[PDB]
Amino acid sequence: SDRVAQLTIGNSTITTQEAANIIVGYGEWPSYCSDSDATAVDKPTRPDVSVNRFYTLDTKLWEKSSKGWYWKFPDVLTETGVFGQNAQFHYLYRSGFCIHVQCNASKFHQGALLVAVLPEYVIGSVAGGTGTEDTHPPYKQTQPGADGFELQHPYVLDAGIPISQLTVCPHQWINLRTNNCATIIVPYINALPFDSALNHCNFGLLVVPISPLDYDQGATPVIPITITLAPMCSEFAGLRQAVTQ
Amino acid sequence: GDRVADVIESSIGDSVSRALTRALPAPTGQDTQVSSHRLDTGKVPALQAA
Repeated sequence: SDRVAQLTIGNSTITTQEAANIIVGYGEWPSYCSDSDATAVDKPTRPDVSVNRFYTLDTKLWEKSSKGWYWKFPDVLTETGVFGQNAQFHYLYRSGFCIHVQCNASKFHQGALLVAVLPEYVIGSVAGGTGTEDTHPPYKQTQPGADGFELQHPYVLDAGIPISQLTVCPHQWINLRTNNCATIIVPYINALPFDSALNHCNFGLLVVPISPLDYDQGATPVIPITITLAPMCSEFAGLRQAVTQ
Repeated sequence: GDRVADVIESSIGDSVSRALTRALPAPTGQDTQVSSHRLDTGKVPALQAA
């Protein structure tokens, strides 16, 4: 079939019964770095099963007036489990990801979500309203952490770029009439074979409700949204002591 | 005419320069080979003599 799926990796498993296939980012699977492309000389580590597993980060509430949220990678995991420990202890980093978004409702609820992956998603500021002020986004806005951050101008995605063209990026829709989950597989996206896991963020994940949630009075009003994700083919290098940030 | 042994066997006149070193082509930087751990006595490449 196609509507039913089960994803198993490491010591975790995700089952679903309202799937909509699986999107592979740019038609490419995650992979390790080859010997002709690597530039550092020390032997990298590949912890395998202890880091390649599904992590559930947090839950958000979908309301009739919600605007949207974004998460930054791998900032969400820089402080979770063995993956977070390895990312703190090492200088270099390289991995892909497997994202699963959970959101379920009844057959009498309606609404649509756009789930997209935008690499190098630099967040711009409002520049003081008039535009004569040279401002930069603060820490809680550029690197919100594992708790996410809410969009202020979802029509421009806080960067002056229209949301109507966000579908050129790897994406899936969560339409409550049809499905209740989304899966996007992202390979490693960078111009360098290895990069820092703490200073640099590779991509950002966007969840914006295009069609407002609506239901009749009496039905369940609490509709949560959940994010689950698993690193794939992780490598680390340049071992030293741990650094907090 | 050379008749004495110390003139016959003499090394005077060697005009060629003995070269201990030779030039080798090197269009790119040198590659790195795979290495593993080593736990043994008598063979130490870390210690030198400047």
